[PDB]
Amino acid sequence: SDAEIIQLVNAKHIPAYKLETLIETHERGVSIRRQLLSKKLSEPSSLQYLPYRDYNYSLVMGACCENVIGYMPIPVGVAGPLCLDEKEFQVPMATTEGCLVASTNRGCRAIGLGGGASSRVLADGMTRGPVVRLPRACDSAEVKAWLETSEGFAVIKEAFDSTSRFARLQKLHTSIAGRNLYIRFQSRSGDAMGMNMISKGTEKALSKLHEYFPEMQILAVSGNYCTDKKPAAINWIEGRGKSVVCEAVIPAKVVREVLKTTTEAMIEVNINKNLVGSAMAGSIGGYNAHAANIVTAIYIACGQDAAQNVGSSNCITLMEASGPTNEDLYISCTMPSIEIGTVGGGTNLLPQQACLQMLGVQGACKDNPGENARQLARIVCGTVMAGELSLMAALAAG
Amino acid sequence: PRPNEECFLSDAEIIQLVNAKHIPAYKLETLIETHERGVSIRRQLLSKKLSEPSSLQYLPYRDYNYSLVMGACCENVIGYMPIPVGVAGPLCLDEKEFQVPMATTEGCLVASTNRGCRAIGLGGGASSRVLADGMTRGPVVRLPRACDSAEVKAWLETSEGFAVIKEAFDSTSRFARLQKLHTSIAGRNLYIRFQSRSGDAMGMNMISKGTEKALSKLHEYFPEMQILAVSGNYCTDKKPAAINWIEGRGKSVVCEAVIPAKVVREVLKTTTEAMIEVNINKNLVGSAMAGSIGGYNAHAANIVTAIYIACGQDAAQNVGSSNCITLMEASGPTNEDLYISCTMPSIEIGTVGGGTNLLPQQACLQMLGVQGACKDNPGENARQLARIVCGTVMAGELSLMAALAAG
Amino acid sequence: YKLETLIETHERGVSIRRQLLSKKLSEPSSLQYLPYRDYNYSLVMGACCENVIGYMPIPVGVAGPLCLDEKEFQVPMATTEGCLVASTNRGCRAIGLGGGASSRVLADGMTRGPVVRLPRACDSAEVKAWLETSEGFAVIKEAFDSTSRFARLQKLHTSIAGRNLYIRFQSRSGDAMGMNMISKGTEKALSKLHEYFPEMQILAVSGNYCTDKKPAAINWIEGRGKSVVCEAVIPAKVVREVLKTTTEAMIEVNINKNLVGSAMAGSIGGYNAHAANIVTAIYIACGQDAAQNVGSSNCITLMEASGPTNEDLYISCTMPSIEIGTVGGGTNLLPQQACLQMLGVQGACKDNPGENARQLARIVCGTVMAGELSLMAALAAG
Amino acid sequence: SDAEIIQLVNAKHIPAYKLETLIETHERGVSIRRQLLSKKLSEPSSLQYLPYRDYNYSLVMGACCENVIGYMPIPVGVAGPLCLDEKEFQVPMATTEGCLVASTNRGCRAIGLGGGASSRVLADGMTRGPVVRLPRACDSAEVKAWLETSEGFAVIKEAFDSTSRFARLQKLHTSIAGRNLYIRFQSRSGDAMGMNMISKGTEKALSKLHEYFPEMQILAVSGNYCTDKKPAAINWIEGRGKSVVCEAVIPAKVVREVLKTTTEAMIEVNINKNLVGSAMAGSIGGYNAHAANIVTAIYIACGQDAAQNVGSSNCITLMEASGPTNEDLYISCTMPSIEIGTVGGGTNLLPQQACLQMLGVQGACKDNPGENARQLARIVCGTVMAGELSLMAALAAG
Ligand SMILES: CC(C)c1nc(N(C)S(C)(=O)=O)nc(-c2ccc(F)cc2)c1CC[C@@H](O)C[C@@H](O)CC(=O)O
Ligand SMILES: CC(C)c1nc(N(C)S(C)(=O)=O)nc(-c2ccc(F)cc2)c1CC[C@@H](O)C[C@@H](O)CC(=O)O
Ligand SMILES: CC(C)c1nc(N(C)S(C)(=O)=O)nc(-c2ccc(F)cc2)c1CC[C@@H](O)C[C@@H](O)CC(=O)O
Ligand SMILES: CC(C)c1nc(N(C)S(C)(=O)=O)nc(-c2ccc(F)cc2)c1CC[C@@H](O)C[C@@H](O)CC(=O)O
Ligand SMILES: Nc1ncnc2c1ncn2[C@@H]1O[C@H](COP(=O)(O)OP(=O)(O)O)[C@@H](O)[C@H]1O
Ligand SMILES: Nc1ncnc2c1ncn2[C@@H]1O[C@H](COP(=O)(O)OP(=O)(O)O)[C@@H](O)[C@H]1O
Ligand SMILES: Nc1ncnc2c1ncn2[C@@H]1O[C@H](COP(=O)(O)OP(=O)(O)O)[C@@H](O)[C@H]1O
Repeated sequence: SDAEIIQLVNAKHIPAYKLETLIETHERGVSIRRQLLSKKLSEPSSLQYLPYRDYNYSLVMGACCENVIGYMPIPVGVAGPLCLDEKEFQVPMATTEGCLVASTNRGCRAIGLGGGASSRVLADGMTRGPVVRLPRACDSAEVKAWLETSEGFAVIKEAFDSTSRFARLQKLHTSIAGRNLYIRFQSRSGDAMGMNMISKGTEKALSKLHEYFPEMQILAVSGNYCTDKKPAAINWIEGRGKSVVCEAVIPAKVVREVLKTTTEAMIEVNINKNLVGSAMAGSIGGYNAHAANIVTAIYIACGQDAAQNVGSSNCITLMEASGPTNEDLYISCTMPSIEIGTVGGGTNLLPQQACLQMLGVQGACKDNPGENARQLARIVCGTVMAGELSLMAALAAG
Repeated sequence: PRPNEECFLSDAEIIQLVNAKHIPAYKLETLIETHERGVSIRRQLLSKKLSEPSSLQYLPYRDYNYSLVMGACCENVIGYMPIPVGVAGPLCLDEKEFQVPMATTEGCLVASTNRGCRAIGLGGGASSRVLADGMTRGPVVRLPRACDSAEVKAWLETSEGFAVIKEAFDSTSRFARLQKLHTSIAGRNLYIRFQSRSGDAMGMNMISKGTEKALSKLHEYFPEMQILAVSGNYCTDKKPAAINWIEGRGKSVVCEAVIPAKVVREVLKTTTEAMIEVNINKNLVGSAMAGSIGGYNAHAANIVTAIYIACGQDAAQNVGSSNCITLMEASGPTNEDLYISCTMPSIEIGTVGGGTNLLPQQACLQMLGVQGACKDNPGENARQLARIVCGTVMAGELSLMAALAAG
Repeated sequence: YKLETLIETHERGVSIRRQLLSKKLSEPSSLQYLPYRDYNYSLVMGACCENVIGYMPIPVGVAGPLCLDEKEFQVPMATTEGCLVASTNRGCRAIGLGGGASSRVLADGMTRGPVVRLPRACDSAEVKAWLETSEGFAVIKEAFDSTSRFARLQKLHTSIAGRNLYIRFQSRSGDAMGMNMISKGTEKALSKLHEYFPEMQILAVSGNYCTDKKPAAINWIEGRGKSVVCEAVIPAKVVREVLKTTTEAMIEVNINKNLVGSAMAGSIGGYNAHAANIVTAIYIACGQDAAQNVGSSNCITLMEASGPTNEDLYISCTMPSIEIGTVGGGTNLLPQQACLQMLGVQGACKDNPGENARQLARIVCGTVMAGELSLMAALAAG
Repeated sequence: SDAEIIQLVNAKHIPAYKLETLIETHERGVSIRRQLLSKKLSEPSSLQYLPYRDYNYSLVMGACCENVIGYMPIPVGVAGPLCLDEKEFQVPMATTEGCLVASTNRGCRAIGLGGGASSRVLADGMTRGPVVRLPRACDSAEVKAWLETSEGFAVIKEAFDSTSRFARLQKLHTSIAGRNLYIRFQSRSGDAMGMNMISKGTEKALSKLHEYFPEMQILAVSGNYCTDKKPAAINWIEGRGKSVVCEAVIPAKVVREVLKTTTEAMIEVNINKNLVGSAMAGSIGGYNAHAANIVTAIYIACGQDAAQNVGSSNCITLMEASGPTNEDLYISCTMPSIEIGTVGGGTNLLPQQACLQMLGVQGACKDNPGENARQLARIVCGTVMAGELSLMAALAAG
């Protein structure tokens, strides 16, 4: 009985968050936690409109969230078709911002009428940047030099790669700050975003390094040199996750008819807003109009870590006069740090798997590991370009 | 399936009609009785275009209030995405207790934040202050020459020129109160940063309306001025920028607490000394080595994002809203207690408008006691929400830093 | 270093200091080619340098005439980089043939950004709010301005980091670069603030929030010292004949190097080709603090197609933080005063203080634009 | 004859700079240029105090400066001894800032009394970052991938390495912006700062690349991706020229007696000024008190390119409690991008060679090429640390 389970908890016997570790069902656990919580609110009827029934909590519990009191529905709209690399995509966008999906759809239209967009993945590798300390700067310098010898690296790479199937440690980037040493480990991770995997590899690699340098202190597995979820020039300059570039040419006629402006006006707005304005504002990596809007909408729809829009949104949007008469619009978007995955985390949930299926990238790519994640990154970059096209045209037209 | 001329009806018939008269899918809301069937039909149309027609099987869409969404929050709707909502608390802040809703799919985040809240509560709670409040829009205009743009800048800096602009700006809404103007010249280009409070609304739309009218007025004084774009990226909205870090955008907030040494050992499993050492070398030195502007924290974006999604905020705004510098130092008689503070200069937030107009997110705002407009004191609900965000970020910083220091 | 505190002649003290030093060198004959004789050490001693062992001669070249704001300037440039003066001179030529350049000073105010601490963040917030009120500012201004006839406090920009409070004081300073003057005003203003908030601890008169001699977005965004903009239009014919290239090629190089390249490199304020070269050469020649080229060099160079045929080159250079002065420091020495006289800006402008320093800042911006023009043409031609 | 040269030049409109080729002696050509110039000044007697006589213009002409009208004397002071890596240095500083030499000397004293400082060169390599363009982003991506293959690199390295003896192409860091491709070439350069040498190598390497990709357009030999003389995160994160770290421990007694403060006060000032203050100001690389002051003074004295203090001054100064009682001051300075040389440019002049000799690093190192330049970089970092120590103490003291 609910009432007596509530009475049993209000006897200080069970901590509110320890409900599923007792109640014979998930949804009922959620229901009781809600009742307990309501008594603590200045307005006990607050949760009335927060849904919770008929949701598959099995996949959520012990994997995606804790102290669950329900779920938050985010409207999902569709933008497309997105003509990219000779394929057509119907892009799911979870958002509460009016006109965003419509504007992106218009961008997609202009691209399709232009013969489509092309994209390339330039680099792939998630990172973790721990910070270690030596007794002296002279010692940290010795460690840095050691890590730079082919033998020292092979040893570290062996330890790193030995923690998982996908741990393939690439180049190692190090930076010294006195006796501190920041080490940026970079590795592919199949179709997973890879933070957990890279962390495991990093911990074992640091153990191995410790055998060679017993005086080394592991201060933190993350010394903010990754850099994860904080703006940083290092991600912009070296990339993090997937580095992608996309491009398209919009015929003058399409710019006039679909976008309601001219190539010349677009170019002038892009230079003075996305380049000069961002420069005047002191931006590192924010040379675009609204890439974060598109990245965020797709991330939420596809079960990505939305907090990662911080670095994933880095983007430089470039526009140029093209064609016989210099009236056609050449556009490109370069995104050096798209942190994305199609396996793990929120991608394990069914509704988000549905959005990934819609794009044909759900789960692991059996025949070619990482291909689904790479495809998703290309789709993001292409949709960002469609969004940039549309909003820039609107700003150009006034 | 009836012939098209004969063709409220049958699904297959609407589809056959749609295909034939080539009606775009998004116009379905204005062609079908219920909203739900509108999406149902769009889903069916879409499924035929997918390499795997059964893709949408697990994407929910039934029994959702689309009335509030249509023509306001989203277009081409094919359903909704459920994000798990967890609760962290109580958060003892400014002598009140908050139960904080967090929408996320990252395991252990809610649990970790809850631990942080616990440590704070056992320490006597946290205190916070709103330092500044004002959303911005930074349009770019052009004059024929740099000499002319300089003239405009100087004019905008005279008390009379400003009053004129402020009058035009303020005439657009009750809450539109032009605070100040920061201008910057790049040759003949002139970037003008308009800043104004906006009641309890995040305020982008309102500030934009005010900016357009103010630019019209400015145009009367300088007919040769060309309005290149209502946003010249000088706001700066949704892109990382030093200007938001240095001047603030939306709400600037600071939060602080002192964690007793005993609580650091027992709840956080570490020492004040270890925490301090990790904070300095990760949040300060590490962020400096990585070339960060505004990212002097461990994971403020995780907390900001989770609360934003739960409360109907614009999640894309976590880009600048997440700016934060986390500081830690020895406190107390024995210098063994942990003093901690989080300073967030640019929290873009609102409790009225946008996604906050939807019922499920209004529920999360009600849970915090900040839903909608504050009748008695306009903007107070939005300011309270910003303080809550900064306080929860501090709880999250406390917990994650402890785990990093510890093992 | 106490030699001129004892001995009679300055030149002798230097000879002796050299002798003493000589004993400690692994090559005592090294000082052989370091000059020291016949130099006026009187002005240097106790003002510009200590432990003096001589002087370092830097070649001074001349670029000009620089046609700026309907005047012509012969610009002195101290440098050891070959072709720099020649390249800048070519830039000046192109500008002169284009009808000259125009410039405007947009802002003027040196800064000092001390860091203070309160017991709690709640207290530092209280101090910030007090500082933003008209009465609070008036008293701090009253205190700041009482230290000098030239010190006039313009505004205050404050920033909180928990219980720390960074306060950026900004004030004009006549024709002086103004660091010393602003520091004096800041110390007195902080004393006054302390009377209102006794629990406040003055951690450092400079908390790096000024920001002096370190790259910082704050100087780029708010300006520091003099903010200046310069512009000119170069006729298509002049671009072809003097610069050996086309307007179209120049524009393409400027966008992809100065804008896109600097963006890819993660630059804050470095959207130019080589402004530091010009700033440094003029600073050394004119007795400025050369270490200040760090922020003084901030610059965004922009190029556009201009004219009826859209074949003429429009160019502009915007420099938000030129830290400069024509009185004090190295400007007190005769050789550098000679370079300032050459420009007609030596010493204080008695009638309107600040005018000589403002004129010098315009000259720097104009010369930087001449240098940008020439080097970009050379990069575009290839 | 003097006055007759004037009439001739004015009569044929012979450019002043051409005087060198005209006259015989260098000084007479300078004397005449001054006379010509004086007639054009609002105050003809302006040059009265600008020296020009008895200076060796032979080395300057056609190498260091043009349109010469004299020389500017900068006072040279000495700070030392600087106890670094078990050696003692007498450091020449050219400056007009009062108390700078005195303050730096005090810093040196505290270090000496602490048993000296230790330093290490972490990396060495000057750079040039040209920008090239391909017709499409898909093509620039192809070029990037090609440059990353071991065969493509070897080919480029061969072409680069063939322009000089010291040209040893280390690595390549590439970055795409749509159809633009920025390529950062990095190479050691013996004891020379290396800009000219690296530029030569870059031009030839770009020619070779053009043979493989005929559609590639070389937009500019420097696309600002080097980055030379402009502030940039890339130099901070990847280094440029010499990356150096220096450290020392100052006994508590020495901190009290020589520096007039406490270790605790120093530490508090360093954290809140050099770390937090610089962070609040939005600095990239400026986590120090006044490294630029020391870099500039030494650069001018030693014939370095003073405009390079822009990036050479990047520095992070760190302080912490050390010793048994935790009362001694540990200090370190890390400078990732010291652009320096002991051969070429202004180092070819005698007075500056004198300052380099004073340090024992003048010219090339026959047996260990680059050693003199590396030694000079360590000296700069060590002196910057002495300057940081002293000024921080005075700020801490009040
Ligand atoms: C529905 C959206 C796409 C959006 N749509 C439109 N349009 C008029 S539209 C539907 O035709 O594409 N306009 C703005 C808009 C943007 C800036 C502005 F000043 C006024 C209006 C935004 C606003 C977009 C906002 O999220 C980000 C934007 O602020 C970033 C920036 O440019 O700085
Ligand atoms: C559940 C979360 C809070 C999280 N929790 C924990 N814990 C062990 S916990 C549950 O005690 O708070 N640890 C990490 C973690 C962080 C860094 C690391 F190297 C390994 C693991 C993260 C990871 C959090 C991640 O999203 C952001 C993080 O990457 C930011 C950064 O510090 O750079
Ligand atoms: C005499 C000088 C002005 C100089 N002159 C010339 N010329 C060809 S010139 C005399 O005709 O103006 N070219 C370079 C030069 C510049 C970049 C290059 F890759 C190769 C050569 C420099 C070199 C310039 C150097 O100081 C700064 C420069 O590196 C800044 C940058 O553009 O990144
Ligand atoms: C003679 C010098 C070493 C110098 N010396 C001294 N001293 C008191 S001293 C001679 O004992 O070392 N003090 C300052 C000084 C510094 C900051 C201040 F607010 C007031 C005075 C400077 C000023 C130094 C200046 O060039 C750089 C400095 O501004 C960088 C910064 O700290 O931001
Ligand atoms: N509600 C919407 N949903 C999706 N796309 C939309 C929507 N409204 C406009 N668009 C986009 O804008 C384009 C045309 O816009 P417009 O000329 O305003 O006509 P309309 O809005 O009636 O379709 C469409 O082709 C489509 O890409
Ligand atoms: N599943 C969870 N949901 C919410 N909060 C949790 C959860 N697990 C732990 N916490 C938080 O972390 C704190 C630590 O609890 P636990 O890990 O059981 O260790 P301990 O028993 O040593 O306190 C709890 O007080 C609570 O605030
Ligand atoms: N040694 C120099 N000193 C000063 N200016 C020079 C020098 N050499 C060239 N210049 C400048 O550079 C421009 C180019 O002239 P020059 O070098 O003769 O080449 P060109 O044959 O292309 O005209 C001239 O306008 C002149 O002002």
